[PDB]
Amino acid sequence: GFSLDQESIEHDLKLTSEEIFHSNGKYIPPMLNTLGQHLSVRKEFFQNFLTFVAKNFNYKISPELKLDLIEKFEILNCCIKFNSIIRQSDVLNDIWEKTLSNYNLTQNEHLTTKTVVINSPDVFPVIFKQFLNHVVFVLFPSQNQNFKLNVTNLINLCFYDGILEEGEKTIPWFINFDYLNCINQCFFDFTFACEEEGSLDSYKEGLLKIVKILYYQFNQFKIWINTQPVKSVNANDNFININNLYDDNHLDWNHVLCKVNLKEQCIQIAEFYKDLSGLVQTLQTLDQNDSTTVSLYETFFNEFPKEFSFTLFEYLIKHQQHDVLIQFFQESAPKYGHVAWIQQILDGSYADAMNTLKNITVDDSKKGESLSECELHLNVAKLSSINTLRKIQYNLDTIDAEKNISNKLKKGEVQICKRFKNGSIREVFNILVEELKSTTVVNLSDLVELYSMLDDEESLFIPLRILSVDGDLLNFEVKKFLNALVWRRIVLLNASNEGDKLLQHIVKRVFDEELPKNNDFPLPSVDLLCDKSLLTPEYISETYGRFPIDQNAIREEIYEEISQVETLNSDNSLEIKLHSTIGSVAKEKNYTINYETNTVEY
Amino acid sequence: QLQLVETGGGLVQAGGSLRLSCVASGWFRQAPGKEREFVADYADSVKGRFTISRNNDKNTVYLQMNNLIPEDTAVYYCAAGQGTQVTVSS
Amino acid sequence: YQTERFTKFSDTLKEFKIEQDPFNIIREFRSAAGQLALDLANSGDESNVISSKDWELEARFWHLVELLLVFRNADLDLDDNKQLYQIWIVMVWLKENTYVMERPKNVPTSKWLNSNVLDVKDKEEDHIFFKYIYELILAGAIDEALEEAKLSDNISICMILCGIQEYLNPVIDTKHSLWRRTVYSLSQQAGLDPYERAIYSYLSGAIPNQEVLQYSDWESDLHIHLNQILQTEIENYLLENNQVGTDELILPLPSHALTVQEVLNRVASRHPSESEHPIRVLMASVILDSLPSVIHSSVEMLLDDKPYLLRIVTHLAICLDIINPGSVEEVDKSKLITTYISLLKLQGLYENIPIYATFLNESDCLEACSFILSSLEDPQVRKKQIETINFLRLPASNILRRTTQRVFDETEQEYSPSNEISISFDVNNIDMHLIYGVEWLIEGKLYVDAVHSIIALSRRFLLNGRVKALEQFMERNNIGEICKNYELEKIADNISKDENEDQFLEEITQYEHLIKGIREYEEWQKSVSLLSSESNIPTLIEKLQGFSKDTFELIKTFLVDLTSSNFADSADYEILYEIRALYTPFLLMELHKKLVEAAKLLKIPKFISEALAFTSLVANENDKIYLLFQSSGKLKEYLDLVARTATLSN
Repeated sequence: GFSLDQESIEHDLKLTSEEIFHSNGKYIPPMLNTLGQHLSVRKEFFQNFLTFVAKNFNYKISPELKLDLIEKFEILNCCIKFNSIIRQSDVLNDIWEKTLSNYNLTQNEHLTTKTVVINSPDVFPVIFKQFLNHVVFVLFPSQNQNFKLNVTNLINLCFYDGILEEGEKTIPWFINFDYLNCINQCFFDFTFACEEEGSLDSYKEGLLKIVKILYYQFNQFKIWINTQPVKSVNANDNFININNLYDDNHLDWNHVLCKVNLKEQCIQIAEFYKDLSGLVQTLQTLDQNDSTTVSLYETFFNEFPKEFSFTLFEYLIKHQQHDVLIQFFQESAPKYGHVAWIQQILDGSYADAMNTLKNITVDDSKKGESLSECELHLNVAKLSSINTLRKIQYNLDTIDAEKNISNKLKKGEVQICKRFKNGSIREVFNILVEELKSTTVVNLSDLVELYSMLDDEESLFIPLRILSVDGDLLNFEVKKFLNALVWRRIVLLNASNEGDKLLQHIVKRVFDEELPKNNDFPLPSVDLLCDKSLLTPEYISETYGRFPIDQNAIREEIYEEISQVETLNSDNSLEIKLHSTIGSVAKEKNYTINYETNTVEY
Repeated sequence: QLQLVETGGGLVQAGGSLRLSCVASGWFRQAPGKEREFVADYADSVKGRFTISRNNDKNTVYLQMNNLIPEDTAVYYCAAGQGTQVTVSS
Repeated sequence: YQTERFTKFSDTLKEFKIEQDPFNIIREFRSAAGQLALDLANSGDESNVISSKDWELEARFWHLVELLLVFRNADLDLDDNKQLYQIWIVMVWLKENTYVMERPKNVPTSKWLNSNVLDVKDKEEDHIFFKYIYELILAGAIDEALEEAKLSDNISICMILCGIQEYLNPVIDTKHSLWRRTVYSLSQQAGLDPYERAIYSYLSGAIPNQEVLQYSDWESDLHIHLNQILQTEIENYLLENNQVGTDELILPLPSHALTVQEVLNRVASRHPSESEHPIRVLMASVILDSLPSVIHSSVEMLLDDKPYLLRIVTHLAICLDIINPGSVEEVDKSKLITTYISLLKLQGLYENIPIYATFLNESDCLEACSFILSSLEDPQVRKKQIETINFLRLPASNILRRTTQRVFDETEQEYSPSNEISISFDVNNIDMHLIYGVEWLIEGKLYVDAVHSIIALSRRFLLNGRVKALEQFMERNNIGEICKNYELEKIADNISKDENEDQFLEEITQYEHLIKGIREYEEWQKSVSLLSSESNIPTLIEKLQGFSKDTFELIKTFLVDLTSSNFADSADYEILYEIRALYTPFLLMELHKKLVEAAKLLKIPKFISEALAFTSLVANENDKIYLLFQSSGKLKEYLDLVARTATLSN
């Protein structure tokens, strides 16, 4: 009760102090000019009294609320001094004041701008933000020295409100909102001075940048601590919404700009700022990741100093093998990706074995540069000596296929698949040329799709070999659809090349290499090739998900490719045309037809 | 000190003659390279052409070499000598 | 010449071999020891007689031995007692080669110039001429004594010269039985000089006074028993014949002649300090034929030696085995063939042929033919001199085989450190001599037994420095013989010709491939910082270094694997699996060696990385590069050498 009555007397004094900080009755206003300086010095002297008298006198959050109310009037007083300097600039200030004028008249009427600073002139930050937003077309429009010579004064004016926080012995939502909306425009400052850089002249503006970097550092490293305090205190994330949108987007964008500013800095200034402001550990480290040198003098001392840097451990994931084992890969980190071949760590390492298994299973999704994993899948197989047979098959098939495919492709030995013409439904030709040109066949994920492209019969022949060797991966439906598309291409070429001479080499190559004994290769048939039961939108979206073309076009292309044969097979001639052939080839050879399940025996 | 003074050797032609006198101051032969063989008893290679000079009591009985050939070119030593050269040119 | 006494002896032996008339092996022994004692007395210092006295006595013994070997052998079937003839052989060397004082100087004109009327110095001048005549007669100087007796008015000594000349006419016949008993009684009469008193007893066969023998030397001392046996054996046979009659006899004579050993028991007892010298006691062993009984008896008292004795006893056996086949003891023969070749160390360079004349069994068997494999090192003079002496075929196949198999047991300690380093300087300094015996045996037919000696030393290399690479350079010093072994191999018949010609041809390809990789790896390491700033020549040379290596690896992998898999001779496959497994990792680091020196030019980074990264990737289709890691242990080494490319290529 007594503290509330004293707080009421102080609030009445604060209102009279706000009027006294902007205008005072005792002094003669007419005498001289706007005594903003004296109006401020009065409240400044009174602040020492308020502090000495309210020694301790803290109750709940009343002392913190009073300390926060102090900054509502102490900070504004330092603006008119800039006005004085701006009154030395005059033409800029008058154009500014007048602009501010229109602002108020459009924003809150009240006879445009009158420099009475009624109600503590809170709209001063809004006018500042509007002017900063208009400087991107007015001054960006004006030279770096001009805008460069201009922004320095605003920097020095803003940089005078932190020396009072260390003088009040600083240990609510209003405290979080006292200086937060200005972050919506502060980021428009550094760039405006840094984009000009040395105004395209370094040998003379190195000093001009060294004398100004202080303001940028003091703004960033101090304004940054308010966010996490406000966020932990307010817990707005829940509502989140426009406050969080502004806040979080500004935070990411400021992390990007504070790191480049940290890079473009004088020696150890960022290093001191990294130690002084415990924030942006990543940007600090980016400046600190041996940007200057690899000298064991300063670096070991800075390095050792991190101490509690769990965050630094995430530093090693930038681009080695130091830090006294560093608890292996930062306790083996999480998902290694490529760092997994590095996680060999001079050991057999079961993870390193799963790591190349993880390299194939990570070729599954959005992979690149397989030649590492390709040589490293072979290398991990060597390191090792169920999953072993699968890995050996994957290695052999994928490697030989990617090699032969890139060779024949870049080689262009087989000129073209003749039938396709002017069809959007298949840009796989260009996709595959791009793949073959770089990145170890761009990791070569769509090994399935590759074989589909057929330009010479010799290049097309191999597919069923991989299908009967390592086809333990896809579903039976996928494997059968592949084989059916292959047989359909064969039929479309063999009806045209008079005699159907394409099958007469493949029926022999499949039996002279002994593929049926080590591979239960399913026998193709008229029903097996004209089998549309494996045509579903889910399988379509899974197989052809890379190309962002409408699935209807691919469905129409596939239906045409199936119906051409479904119509050409009059009286089902193809049936005989295969049965007689395969059975005449596999006659003297240890092979018999297994009409129970359409397979080959011995 | 059997000062065996030998003299009379020399160089003759094929078919000439020589007279080797040996005075014992108090006959074997050695060719260039071979071993010392006995000449004078008479060697089979000089029987009928040479006459030895060995005498009973105090009798030198000095005698010569008639019909000399190139197979008799050697150094002759005395025994009961320093050597005396007897060469025969072909 | 003079210094090389052994060499002179060898030359005489060589001449005899060429001729192969047999009595010329010992006659040459008289020309060696003579010129030696003459080279120290014709001109030079006088103190050399301390060594010339040894040569002045070794030459008279070879003269006495030449008459004993020709009498008991050369018995020609020309137109009785065979043991009495030895006394004549002893008198020839005891009379011709004896010491004789020259004629006395300042002989007086008239007689008794100083004149019981003669002074004390007159009987001395009479005894001086008495000793000068008493010595010449003992040496067979009749021709000289007959003139000497007439010259000095010394007619008192001429009465016996014809009595000897009458005794010489009776010896050539082979009465006077009473004349032998008068001089012996004249030796018991008083009034005679000491030199004349010994002359009367020496001609008959009696013993004079001991005061005249004190002066007599222990060497000469032997004529006392020689003349007594002659005076008794003729009186015995003379007595047997009795060609004088009993009346003609006066006094009994000791007609009991003793043997040689009873006489030698007294000559070495009167003057033993010189009568038992090592160069004069050899004449009794020629009558006994015991060769190794005088030299093998000086090898037991080692607590307390003469080179002239070993050269004569050994040279005797080569003649003793020849004079009578097997006359020298078979044990003594091989003991003389072994003691000669061992003692002939300072002179073993020229006598590498004289030891073959008495081959016997030490040469037909691997006994005296294995010592030449211990000196034949670098000089090419001794290797060509052994090509004579009519020795080849199996002996050449037994000296070359004993040269490579005798050093294989010494390298047994070179196969123990299978996981550590060792001292290989001796192997890098003694095996170099282990390849000159086969390189000198230029025989296209004896090439299979030596072509495998280098491949038998690939496992002694082990880790660190290899000895086969240095051995590959020894074969390059004598190549071309491969053309001589491939043409001569089609001369002799062979059954297993499908596997013996394939192993020699494959070993030459792998070795030449190995010698090429060693020289390719020596030129890139010696590059270091070559060409200086003008790396344009290096930009093409390093490009050639990186191509010649990426090709050499794929080629060396196909040569070792060309041995197929299953073969009967799998012993040759288990030995070459390690050498193939040891030439793998050294190649990937050389491309990485362009990231320490050629790293100043960011050009070997993107090249040498992928070039070595896929070197293990394609090493997984040819049976996972076999398992060169299973035969050497180098698995994680490949895992780290390539893993380092993740902090440099990005």
